[PDB]
Amino acid sequence: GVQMLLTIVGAFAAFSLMTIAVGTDYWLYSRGVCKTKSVSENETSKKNEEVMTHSGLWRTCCLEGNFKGLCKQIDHFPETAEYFLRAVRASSIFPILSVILLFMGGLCIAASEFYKTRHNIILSAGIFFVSAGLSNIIGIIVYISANAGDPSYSYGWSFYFGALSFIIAEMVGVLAVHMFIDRHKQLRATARA
Amino acid sequence: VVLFLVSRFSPYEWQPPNEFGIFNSLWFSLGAFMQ
Ligand SMILES: CCCCCCCCCCCCCCCC(=O)O
Ligand SMILES: *C(=O)CCCCCCCCCCCCCCC
Repeated sequence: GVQMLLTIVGAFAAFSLMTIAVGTDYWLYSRGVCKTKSVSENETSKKNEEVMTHSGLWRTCCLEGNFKGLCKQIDHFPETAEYFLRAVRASSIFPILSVILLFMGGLCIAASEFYKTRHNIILSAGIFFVSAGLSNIIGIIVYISANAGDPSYSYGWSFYFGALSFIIAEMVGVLAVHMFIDRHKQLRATARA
Repeated sequence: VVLFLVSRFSPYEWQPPNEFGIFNSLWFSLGAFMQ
């Protein structure tokens, strides 16, 4: 009754943090471009004014400049191992798989009360949360391992909202495994008596 | 977390089958890393 509240609260927190990380564009502070090439306009002929930016997973934007707020869509594939890494960073499957697994986790917790005898639903929740954290790990590595194949950068709050989500998800996974252990420890004692 | 899970989740092993709880799993991973 009191240990499920932390699980429910933690699962919501982790899902919320991972949905705001995926959705927002504050993953990296680079110094690039945020406007398309001004062929005719010749504002800067070809290479526009590189200014401080805040990047995410899908769109790059500009903090300062005359175009402040314009947000271009990050182009991953430019011009085997490198191609596969660019297909995983472009789709962001792992940052999005974590979201789906964090969502499935909470669904199991919701189902863990309409069926109070099926103890295998609480185990599924814990597995989804642990697996969700694993996907987060892969996503973080993939994201970092991609930004190094292109050139004074810092990480934003949306990068630390996925990192925090991993910690929350792993801790919830422990609490859902402990509840499964506790549930099965309550069915042995009765059978022993 | 994974070590804790794979060691203590199954009820067909429990009193506890081993000492790999969450606290001990963290200790094991730390000692392993620190050589
Ligand atoms: C496609 C996603 C892959 C990664 C996540 C996979 C998680 C699978 C969890 C399935 C449920 C495990 C527990 C089932 C218990 C049972 O019915 O015996
Ligand atoms: C009995 O067979 C129950 C179903 C078994 C499911 C096995 C898979 C569990 C998750 C393992 C892989 C996790 C990967 C996490 C990152 C994607």
